Amino acid sequence: DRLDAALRFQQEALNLRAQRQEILAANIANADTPGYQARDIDFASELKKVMVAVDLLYRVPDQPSLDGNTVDMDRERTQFADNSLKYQMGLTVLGSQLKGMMNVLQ
Amino acid sequence: DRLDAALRFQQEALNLRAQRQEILAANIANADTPGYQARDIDFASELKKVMVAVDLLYRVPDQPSLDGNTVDMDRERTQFADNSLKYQMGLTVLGSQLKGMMNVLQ
Amino acid sequence: ALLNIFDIAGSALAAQSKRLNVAASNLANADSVTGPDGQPYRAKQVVFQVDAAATGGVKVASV
Amino acid sequence: ALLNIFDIAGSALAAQSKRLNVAASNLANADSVTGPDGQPYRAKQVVFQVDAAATGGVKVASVIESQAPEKLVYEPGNPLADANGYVKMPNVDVVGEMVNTMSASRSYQANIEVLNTVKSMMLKTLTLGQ
Amino acid sequence: ALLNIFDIAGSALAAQSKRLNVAASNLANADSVTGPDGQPYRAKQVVFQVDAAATGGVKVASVIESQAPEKLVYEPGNPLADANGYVKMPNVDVVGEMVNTMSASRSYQANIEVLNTVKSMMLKTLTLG
Amino acid sequence: SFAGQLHAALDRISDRQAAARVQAEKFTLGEPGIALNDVMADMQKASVSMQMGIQVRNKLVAAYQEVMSMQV
Amino acid sequence: AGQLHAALDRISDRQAAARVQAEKFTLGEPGIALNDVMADMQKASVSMQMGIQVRNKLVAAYQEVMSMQV
Amino acid sequence: IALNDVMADMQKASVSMQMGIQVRNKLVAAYQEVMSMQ
Amino acid sequence: GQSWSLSVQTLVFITSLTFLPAILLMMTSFTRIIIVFGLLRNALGTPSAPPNQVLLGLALFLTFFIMSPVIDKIYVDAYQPFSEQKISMQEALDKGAQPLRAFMLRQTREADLALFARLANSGPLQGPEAVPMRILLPAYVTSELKTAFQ
Amino acid sequence: QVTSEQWLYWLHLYFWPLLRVLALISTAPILSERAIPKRVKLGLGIMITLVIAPSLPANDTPLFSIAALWLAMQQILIGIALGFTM
Amino acid sequence: GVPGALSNQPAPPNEAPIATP
Amino acid sequence: GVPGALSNQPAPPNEAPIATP
Repeated sequence: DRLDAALRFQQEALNLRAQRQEILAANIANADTPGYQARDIDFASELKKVMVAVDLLYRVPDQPSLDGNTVDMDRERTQFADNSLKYQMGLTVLGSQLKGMMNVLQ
Repeated sequence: DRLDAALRFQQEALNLRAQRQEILAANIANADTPGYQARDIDFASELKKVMVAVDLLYRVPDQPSLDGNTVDMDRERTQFADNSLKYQMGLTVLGSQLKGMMNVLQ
Repeated sequence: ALLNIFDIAGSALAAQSKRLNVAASNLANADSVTGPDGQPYRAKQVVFQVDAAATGGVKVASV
Repeated sequence: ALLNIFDIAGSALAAQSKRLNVAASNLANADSVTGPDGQPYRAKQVVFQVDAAATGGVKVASVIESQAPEKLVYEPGNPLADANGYVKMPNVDVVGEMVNTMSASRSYQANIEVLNTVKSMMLKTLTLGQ
Repeated sequence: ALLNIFDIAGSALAAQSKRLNVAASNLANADSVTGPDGQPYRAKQVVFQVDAAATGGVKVASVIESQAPEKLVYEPGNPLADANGYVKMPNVDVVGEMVNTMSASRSYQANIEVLNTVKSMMLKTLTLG
Repeated sequence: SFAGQLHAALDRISDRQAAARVQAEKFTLGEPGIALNDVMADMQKASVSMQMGIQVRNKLVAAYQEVMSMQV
Repeated sequence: AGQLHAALDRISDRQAAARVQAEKFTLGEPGIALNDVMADMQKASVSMQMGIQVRNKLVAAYQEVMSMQV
Repeated sequence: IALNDVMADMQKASVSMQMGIQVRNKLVAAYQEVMSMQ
Repeated sequence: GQSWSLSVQTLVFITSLTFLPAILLMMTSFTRIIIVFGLLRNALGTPSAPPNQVLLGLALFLTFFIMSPVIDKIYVDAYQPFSEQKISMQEALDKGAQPLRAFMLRQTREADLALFARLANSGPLQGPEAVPMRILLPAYVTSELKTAFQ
Repeated sequence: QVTSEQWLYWLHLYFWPLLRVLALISTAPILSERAIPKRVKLGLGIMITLVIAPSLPANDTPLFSIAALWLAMQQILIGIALGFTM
Repeated sequence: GVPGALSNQPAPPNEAPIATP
Repeated sequence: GVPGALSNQPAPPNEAPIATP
């Protein structure tokens, strides 16, 4: 109802951030397997579609390698840090909103 | 007794988490004893049996070792971290449930 | 969907440790004239695989 | 956005890695000859450009072959020898490549330090949202 | 009213963030050359002004190119070489940029601490009764 | 329709609490597909709903006592 | 005596605007510097706290004035 | 305007309301007692 | 149009629930029944022969039995859009108050309405239409007091 | 906007005539007897406020101790005088 | 297009021919 | 089975024969 609608967007953003974190962890753990393609999701489109399984698409390779692997460590690390910080921010926003909703009852 | 059972589910979950933590600590401490066999328990089936005197299973080895020691390090360290996190999660769930039960009587 | 991170990272750690062990074994036996049976030593190496139940951690298939 | 700092640093790291890879490839091919299809090997460099989104990150548009003349070495016994009996050895400046590697490493370390500091600042930022 | 401290600190945070961004961009493009349309990159600095509306916070008036001498490297073997075979290199001081980064980080942390303190004091005023 | 509405409200509150409990129980046994953040958010929402319910109960009972303690 | 209605509508609009800005920032499009959103969130929280304190004070006053004994 | 000022104004209004209500209640109780007594 | 958020919705709802006892019962529904019961008790010649608790309980039961049609109509016109979140409170309050005012207008009296209109300098008109809250409530109160005494 | 409506000023203009009207109700128990519940008797003052609490021509300075004692003593007399004569 | 962006299709597999076919 | 899993009976002893008989 109203209570669920007030928090649906933040909850879905948190869930999508967690899923993207898992994708980044997987494609940074597979950094040595030849023939493995980097994976990630389009966060904005995914969030808009879910607010209106999970769609994922390959990443554009940076430099060629003979074995076939196409994962770039620095790019993955930057994406990991960004997603972690945004997940933390979403958690903080959700916690503050819930604290205010609780406080309004006194 | 209804309160007993309702909190008993989580209390038994926490107790089994503590037992598994103790076993993990034991096989960390004895990590360099030759002729040692890694030991662990199956949390889900153990909890089901307790809800409806604890048996332990030998962990499957991953690499051979001449001195007869089969307790790995990385796998059990990840298991230790996961068990600690789940123990904390169970603790906070039980605390939230108890506080919610208590504040009604105010 | 956040407890699989531990599994993925643990699988990666185990695979890397196995690869390191294989490399150390090769370096140690770089100049082994023969083994127990009599056949000459032959270099060994691991073969990774994608541990997807879809992507997940890395997994060593065999040596 | 206070978050384009990560994008700028990541672009800088990627560019430095590309330049280091090019330098390493040139060092590996310093004394090579007769690559695929017989054409002599030629050294390559990279060109850095800024992304005018003002201030922006760095990118590498394309790798450009060196226009410095190849070394012509007299050796008629090689089928690559022309009518003058000359073979085309690649132009590789060993000192230049060493300096390029040093510069790439230093820039990479500076950028990683900047990332560390900004990550600490951003982690401390969220404490006021409660 | 103690509420204008939020505006002052927000302006300070914005100014420090912009200064940090400019310094980071300079560090990233320190070795860059031949910017778009051929003009070499030039080091940029910010300017801090007081947003008086007596005393008040700090805003950024604009961004100005530094007038330090522009470096030259002798490399005729390059299409960008001038009539004398000099490629233009931006005048970026790495030590200066790093010091600017550190100072900006410290000031940002100090201002957010000020914001938290004022928030606590205002909540106390709310719960005075 | 007053007692029916009150029973419907209690039914919704109890159903939300039961959903949170069963989701947590499913998570703690190792069933995949359940997210820790999701279960925590659901539990917090259930707690907020219970707090709103107890506040309403307190207000209603206070009003009842005030209106039926007077002398006619 | 609709001034309290106007004030509560204004504070609700302020906090709704803060929520909208936070959603826009989480959408992943550059318009927010991660500082304006937090400052607006803090201001909205403070305004809501002031409103609930005013409500408590006013209801206490109403209770006292109703508790008279003519 | 200032938050401390508005809080002080609210406190002043509450205190004055309490004073007036108490004085009126005391006076009306005294009058009622006088009426009840012969 | 637009509407305010869940927090302030809950706040105003709880404040209204706090104000509920007096505003909906004392001055709107059954102030006459308790008065007439007290008159009967005094006519019986024995003070407090029936317990005050039982008198209040009977009065409340009869009040809800009488107001059940009107209360049902109010419940419909309020909850039916609001439960599914189709309208906003800024009009929901008016939509829920209109039937109550229409019901109360019959119980009010023309003379009381005219006197209060003279007091509050409001437009009399030949045809009554949307009597303001400042005038309608006191007229209902005094008319109920008069009929209770009668 | 975080602002005030001068609650102190409203206190002595929005509720000052209430004491006079309530005094007459207490001074007229024949027109309003103990048969009428005390709870409604308490509400008898506040129901007429909706017509008398808002802007009225009679307004003056706030009251405390010295000012309150004289005004209250004088104002109750009007309520006492009207009630008993009826 | 630009490296590091998002694409819907994989890149063709890489190869390093020692000698041209 | 897979390394790191759980099984009912323990692992067999490990030996390093210098020369196979």
